Amino acid sequence: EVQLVESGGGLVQPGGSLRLSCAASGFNVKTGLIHWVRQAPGKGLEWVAYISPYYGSTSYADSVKGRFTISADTSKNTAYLQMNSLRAEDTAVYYCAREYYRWYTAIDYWGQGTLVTVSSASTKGPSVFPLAPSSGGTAALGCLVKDYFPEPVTVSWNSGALTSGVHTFPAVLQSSGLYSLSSVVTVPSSSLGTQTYICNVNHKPSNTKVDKKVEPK
Amino acid sequence: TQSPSSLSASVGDRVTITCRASQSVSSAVAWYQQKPGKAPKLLIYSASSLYSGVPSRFSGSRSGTDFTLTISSLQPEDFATYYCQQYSSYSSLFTFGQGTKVEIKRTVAAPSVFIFPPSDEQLKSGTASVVCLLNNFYPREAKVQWKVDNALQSGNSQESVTEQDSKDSTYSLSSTLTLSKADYEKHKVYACEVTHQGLSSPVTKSFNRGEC
Amino acid sequence: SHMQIFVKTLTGKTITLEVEPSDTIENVKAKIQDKEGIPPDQQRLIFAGKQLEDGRTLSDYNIQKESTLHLVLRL
Amino acid sequence: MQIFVKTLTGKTITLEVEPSDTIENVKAKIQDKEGIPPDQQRLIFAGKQLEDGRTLSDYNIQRESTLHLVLRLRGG
Repeated sequence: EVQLVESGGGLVQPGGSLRLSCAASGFNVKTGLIHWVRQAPGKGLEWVAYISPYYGSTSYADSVKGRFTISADTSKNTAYLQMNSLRAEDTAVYYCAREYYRWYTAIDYWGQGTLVTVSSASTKGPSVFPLAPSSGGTAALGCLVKDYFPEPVTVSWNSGALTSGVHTFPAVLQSSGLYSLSSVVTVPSSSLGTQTYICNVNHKPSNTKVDKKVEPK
Repeated sequence: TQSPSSLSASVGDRVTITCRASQSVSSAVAWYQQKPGKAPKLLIYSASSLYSGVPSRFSGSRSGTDFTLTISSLQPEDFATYYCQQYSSYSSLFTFGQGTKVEIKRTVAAPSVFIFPPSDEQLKSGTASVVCLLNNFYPREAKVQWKVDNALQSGNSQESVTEQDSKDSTYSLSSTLTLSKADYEKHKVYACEVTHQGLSSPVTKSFNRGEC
Repeated sequence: SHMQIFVKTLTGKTITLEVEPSDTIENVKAKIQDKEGIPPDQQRLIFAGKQLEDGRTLSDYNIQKESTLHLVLRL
Repeated sequence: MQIFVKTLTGKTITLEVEPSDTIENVKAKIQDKEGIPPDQQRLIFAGKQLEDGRTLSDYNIQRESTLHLVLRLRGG
């Protein structure tokens, strides 16, 4: 079973550098080519670079040419992506993938990807504010997960006991450079007094866990 | 480089996406399928051949300089985003096209609109976020219009949309208005006006600052 | 945007073709018809020990650069 | 007998073979040293592409003759 596992993702500042690793198993990297392809939140796939580990052959996209360097280590069976002069537009999920002659140029096995985020924002946990229910026989409530950096955050209701009606929206980048999302749930307008509703917010990057109870004003 | 374009269809329909990305390119054209939060999978390679384990309802064709992906009969697991990949022999560059998201078509459904004043707790931080929720609607196209003391706002609100629900096929949208405590404290009537196909006329939800 | 392939008959003669990996086996037979005068319905093409089916492409059969196909005639 | 196999980079591969060894066998011995599976190998002697079912003696390849190795890394 062929597997490619990328790693080395994370936070850097504009102008800074990062090194991604793509470790392969069940397959020799020199028996084909190895690709990096990236994907910014909510957008399409952009091809980044390839390498042929047998020959040292490389090729880069224009948006990346002079500041990115793709490499290999055949003994380690690994491919590298050295990124330099990094900038906000480079913020993405980077996948590695392989091409094997039989598929005539097509990429056939892809890793689950690693999030690279390039920004000048300092990592910060979210402030959590209640979206309180007001005063037709059905109630909406939630909580606002505001001013956190970087992605991702995880939101759950009642420690996971509540999943019906749960919508957790994609975060938006505010002009400040900090993310913000809301998680809302609809519940029976007749259980707002025998059921506490608590949103559980976990933000790995800042190691912050917050449990906010939501109630009528 | 860009948001995916959109196509709505029903289980059983025929769908032919045609590839745009490049010029003279090649004939080695591949098509990939990607589902949210997951990695892409290869479907078709060199224009018209099926990758290992791809269902026969997928096919690939070339005519002139145009390449088409066809799904002859949509199954529930075919609702996803598709990409063609092109390769320039000469420049050794690979190019992914825009991305077509095939969504599940269903009956029109008017949004349930809720508004949330900001919490006293947030006010104590010096900012106020007013949230307007549009729950479980279809189609995706909606129009949210903020009104503050009857002044029409623009450029101080942000929208977010969920992925089409795997069970009821509806969408949900949040629209958040952001103001400074001081600005919020200067006005009384806050309202979001919702426009949608399934609404005969616009729905407005409002509150008066500090009197629920 | 084609690659070179070779078609061998028993007789020893080799035919050089220019074909796309996305071309059908029907197309190749047609190209063999142009260069030799051999009708397609009388042609049988063999790659890696197997017979090639008309509606399929060179890429379906992993036919590659400078690969050799064999031609067996019908009677 | 030893045969010599030239790569595109200019590296020489030295193999131990017998006249009775087929091209398939020769390719399989290349796998052992470079890690390149035989399907991705294309061998040339003096301009001729070598067929997997034939022996070294069929092509009249003798001791210390040089063969050329072109790899199938991209499917174009």
